Amino acid sequence: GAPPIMGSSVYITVELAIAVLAILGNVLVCWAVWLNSNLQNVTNYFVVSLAAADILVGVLAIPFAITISTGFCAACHGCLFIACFVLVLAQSSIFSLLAIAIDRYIAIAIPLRYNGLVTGTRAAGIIAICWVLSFAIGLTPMLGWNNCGQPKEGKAHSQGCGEGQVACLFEDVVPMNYMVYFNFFACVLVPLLLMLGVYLRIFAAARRQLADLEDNWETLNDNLKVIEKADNAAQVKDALTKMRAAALDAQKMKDFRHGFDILVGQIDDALKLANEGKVKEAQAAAEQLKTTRNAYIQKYLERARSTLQKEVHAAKSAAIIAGLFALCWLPLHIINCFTFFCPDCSHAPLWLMYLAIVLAHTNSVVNPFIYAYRIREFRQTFRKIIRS
Ligand SMILES: Nc1nc(NCCN2CCN(c3ccc(F)cc3F)CC2)nc2nc(-c3ccco3)nn12
Ligand SMILES: CC(C)CCC[C@@H](C)[C@H]1CC[C@H]2[C@@H]3CC=C4C[C@@H](O)CC[C@]4(C)[C@H]3CC[C@]12C
Ligand SMILES: CC(C)CCC[C@@H](C)[C@H]1CC[C@H]2[C@@H]3CC=C4C[C@@H](O)CC[C@]4(C)[C@H]3CC[C@]12C
Ligand SMILES: CC(C)CCC[C@@H](C)[C@H]1CC[C@H]2[C@@H]3CC=C4C[C@@H](O)CC[C@]4(C)[C@H]3CC[C@]12C
Ligand SMILES: CCCCCCCC/C=C/CCCCCCCC(=O)OC[C@@H](O)CO
Ligand SMILES: CCCCCCCC/C=C/CCCCCCCC(=O)OC[C@@H](O)CO
Ligand SMILES: CCCCCCCC/C=C\CCCCCCCC(=O)O
Ligand SMILES: CCCCCCCC/C=C\CCCCCCCC(=O)O
Ligand code: NA
Repeated sequence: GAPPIMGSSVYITVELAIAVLAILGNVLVCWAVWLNSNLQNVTNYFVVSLAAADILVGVLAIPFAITISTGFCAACHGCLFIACFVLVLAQSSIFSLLAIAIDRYIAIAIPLRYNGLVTGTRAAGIIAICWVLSFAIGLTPMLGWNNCGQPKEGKAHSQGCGEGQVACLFEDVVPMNYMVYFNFFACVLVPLLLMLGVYLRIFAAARRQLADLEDNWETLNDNLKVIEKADNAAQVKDALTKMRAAALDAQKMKDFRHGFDILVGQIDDALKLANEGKVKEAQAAAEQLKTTRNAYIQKYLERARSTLQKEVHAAKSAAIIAGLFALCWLPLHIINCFTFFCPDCSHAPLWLMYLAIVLAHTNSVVNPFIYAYRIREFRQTFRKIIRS
């Protein structure tokens, strides 16, 4: 049995290295949002709240985790706070991640009413409520769902603990049925699955909207061919009626409106000639639509396609952050499931427990890198902060 301080020295050194990187990276995130007005939006307010929780992981949760790894003597309820505060920060991160996904769904599914529905004041109230709810969820053991009524007295005496004290160890004071049923299943797994469903809806909405743009573009070009090779006025009228409904459907900003004003008006001009039985004159009037399509309509199609592809890319970046949260925290949750559900299984070894703990803490480091690599506005703001 090698001296415990040796293995503890590696674990403590790694934890402190994680804490430093978690503080610097996420302070840089908050500093960037504070300085750049282009980064000041509802989505990034939840990013800041997420960054604040990761800052608290380095300032508080990691020192708390180092403290509880020693098994020091402590009053059991004070031990619970040290043990459970990281659950407040993890829960707050989950609420921020869910809000970011929901915010991205509103912007892509109903962009016309997004700005009136999603405001900065309403976001601040949501952030405040989610932090209060995270304290209630994470500190639920302090409300009575704990093992403080059944302390390990033999372990407390062997450590020389005083009266009313226990050896402060995570699995000794925090019930595993809380950790699995309440914290993992209800408060972590279910919101994460809701996040996945929201992201599936986002990408499905983006894919559908892109296909609709290409469908209206095809409908515009197909019916033009129908008009050119029509032999009676009724055929020209049929295609023009479908184009007019498609043109108004694509219309659902001044150069935008003018280009569609010309398009619909030119369709109405040809429709009037078609109803008069003037086939040759209607087809020639419909040929003018090609000038409007090249000069105006195609530019709107490409810009609309460009805006949607940026929303997909922004939603992928946010989904990567949620996926990395799941990847970093799931091993610790899964180990707790083995400890709880399989008492006949040998406990996961010590080195694996602290590997899972370190990995969960590493998640507080990774988000600043995802923003820097995937969001130009952050990366450029990061550069200006560092240079100056
Ligand atoms: N489960 C857990 N533990 C800790 N810290 C204590 C580590 N010791 C756990 C006991 N063990 C052990 C016991 C008997 C053995 F035969 C072998 C062992 F190796 C030593 C090591 N911290 C945590 N945090 C979260 C957590 C936070 C969010 C989700 O889960 N679970 N968790
Ligand atoms: C706002 C920030 C800076 C304040 C940080 C306060 C932290 C460090 C304080 C608040 C409550 C404190 C705990 C309260 C009770 C106990 C029980 C005692 O037997 C050992 C210490 C222990 C476990 C304390 C450790 C430190 C502690 C967690
Ligand atoms: C989310 C992704 C990374 C999957 C994570 C898989 C990890 C967490 C899984 C894969 C294999 C698992 C181990 C397989 C077998 C045992 C032996 C048992 O006596 C205690 C648990 C223990 C030690 C498991 C702990 C959790 C474990 C390490
Ligand atoms: C987010 C994704 C990974 C879904 C989460 C799946 C979790 C809940 C699953 C994956 C593997 C599962 C474990 C696999 C094997 C065992 C051993 C058995 O003796 C008791 C149940 C137990 C311990 C399972 C509990 C639940 C478990 C941890
Ligand atoms: C032991 C005690 C430790 C203290 C833990 C306290 C945890 C609470 C921390 C909360 C940080 C939240 C920061 C989140 C800040 C988000 C920015 C914002 O909301 O502004 C948007 C509006 O201004 C626009 O109108
Ligand atoms: C935009 C800014 C956001 C501001 C965030 C607001 C700060 C949230 C603070 C919440 C405190 C509520 C705590 C309520 C949660 C219950 C747990 C508890 O209080 O246990 C402590 C005692 O049992 C000890 O004996
Ligand atoms: C920027 C502020 C961040 C706070 C830095 C604090 C760093 C201290 C790190 C670890 C504290 C470990 C506490 C040791 C527990 C005592 C061990 C024992 O009593 O047996
Ligand atoms: C851990 C148990 C969770 C607690 C369940 C219920 C606690 C709070 C419930 C809902 C808070 C709703 C927020 C509404 C605040 C008012 C909004 C407004 O002023 O417009
Ligand atoms: Na986090």
